[PDB]
Amino acid sequence: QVQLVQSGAEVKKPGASVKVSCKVSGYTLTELPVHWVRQAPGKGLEWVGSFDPESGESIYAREFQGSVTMTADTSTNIAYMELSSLRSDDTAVYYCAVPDPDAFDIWGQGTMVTVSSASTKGPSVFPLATAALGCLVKDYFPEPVTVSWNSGALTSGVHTFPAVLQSSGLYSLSSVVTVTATYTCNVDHKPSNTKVDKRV
Amino acid sequence: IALTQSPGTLSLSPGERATLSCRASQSFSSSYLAWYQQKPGQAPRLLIYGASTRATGIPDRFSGSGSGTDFTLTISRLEPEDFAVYYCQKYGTSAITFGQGTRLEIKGTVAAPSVFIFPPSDEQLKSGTASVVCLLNNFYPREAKVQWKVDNALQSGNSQESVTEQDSKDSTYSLSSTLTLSKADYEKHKVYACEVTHQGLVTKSFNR
Amino acid sequence: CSMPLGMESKAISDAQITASSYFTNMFATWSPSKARLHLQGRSNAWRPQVNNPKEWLQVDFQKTMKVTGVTTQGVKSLLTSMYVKEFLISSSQDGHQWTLFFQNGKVKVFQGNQDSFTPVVNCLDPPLLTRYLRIHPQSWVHQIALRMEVLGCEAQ
Repeated sequence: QVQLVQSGAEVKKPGASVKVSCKVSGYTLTELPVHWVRQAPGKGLEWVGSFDPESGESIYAREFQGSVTMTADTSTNIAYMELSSLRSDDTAVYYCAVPDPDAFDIWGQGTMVTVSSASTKGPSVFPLATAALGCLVKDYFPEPVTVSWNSGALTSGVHTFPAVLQSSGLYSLSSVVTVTATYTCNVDHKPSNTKVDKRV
Repeated sequence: IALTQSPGTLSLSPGERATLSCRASQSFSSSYLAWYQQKPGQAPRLLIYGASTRATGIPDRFSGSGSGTDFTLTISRLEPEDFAVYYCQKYGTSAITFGQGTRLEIKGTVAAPSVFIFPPSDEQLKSGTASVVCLLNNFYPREAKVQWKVDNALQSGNSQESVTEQDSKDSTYSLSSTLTLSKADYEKHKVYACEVTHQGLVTKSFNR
Repeated sequence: CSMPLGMESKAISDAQITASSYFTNMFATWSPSKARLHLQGRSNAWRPQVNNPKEWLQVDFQKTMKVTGVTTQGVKSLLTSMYVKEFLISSSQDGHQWTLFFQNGKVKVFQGNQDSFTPVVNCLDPPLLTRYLRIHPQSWVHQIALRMEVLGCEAQ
């Protein structure tokens, strides 16, 4: 009955600093080390660093030597991971994990951190018109955007593609469905508190 | 120490025996090798550690072996829930590293994609931007090439594509390619085409 | 003659406990001296570098003692339990000329633990007079992990 809860998604501009938290429940943080790892959009796993809340000792990964600072609030059982001098290539999902008993056995849910010069903004939804129809969710930032059809009633034959990062720094995503009835795509972009239902 | 995984992509059918390898730069104790499985939108899941010990809850289906510089993850009989990405890694007292990963996909039937082309909507045109979309639906294998042609001029660098995760039910993939042009440039041409090449085979076009 | 000889109380010092090998990991050390009954804390048990039937944990009483039994215990990390299921026992007066404990003409395979916290007592019939004692893990669940105690009394 152990659980690692990380802080919410972060949006940052180049040169900024982000502090990710990892709250543990079901045991005392000090009892075990805390491992940090990240995963860039379409890449593999990469160790960032590890910390010992008992002694305050830290060990860094070769590539993250001077950009990461690890700490922990022993009383509140919360481990921290502060990444400074953020760059766009630092865009990724960051995870904390503890050994049980030796590796990365238990994981937090992960924290998405997007680094870009762009600022948060909702998308514009355009119509795309067996036959195929869809919705183009263009120019939003940052990820993610969720999409459903007919309020979730339509799932068969639907294909929502991974978002693509444009040169403008904004994302674009398309969702299609292969098939009288009405077709509406329900778009949700929580970062910008934007929700749109586009009938096609 | 660096870890190298093979193959980049493994294609097998349900019920088959799967074997994944992890090669190290230098020999090390088998008690420092772990294997992880990861499915889209999910954090990694530890399958085996200490090279051969399974984590609690992991089906006896998975087993690991090896030592020195060669380690192996074996799946006796593949179940549909086993198709995903696998990572090996070495942990220890001073450093940890991961292999680049191996993606285990379902060996499907070669099928050409059904192609569709969508002109930019009037609503978007009003914004001053024009996006032309080309959809390749339900095809296999995943490899396919899309070539945008505007008045027969091959387009390059002004389009982006993305591919869906393999469909667990039919083993197929789908791909969408978006050509982006300014409203001004878009209106400077008349013929927009999408040329698709796939081992299962096409051109779809429209007049502005 | 069935009192603890010093593993839990530390009457048997860290130096007196050794092993064929022990597992070390980031910020963790499952050293031989961690093999003490009911011990708590990080890496609170002896674990060999690699789990195999040739590993052993050794205790040097530094004097001849009457051993009437041994107590074994497993260990649990955050969620996973680890413990030795079966083990052998060997003894020595010089620490080099070892003899496996036999019963009815064959080496005795002792039944150990089935969980990570319950101590299991194994009496030795007949008892042994020895200065050195070794535990040889033969079977285990997940990892060879041991916390123990030795029961007996002074030889004089």
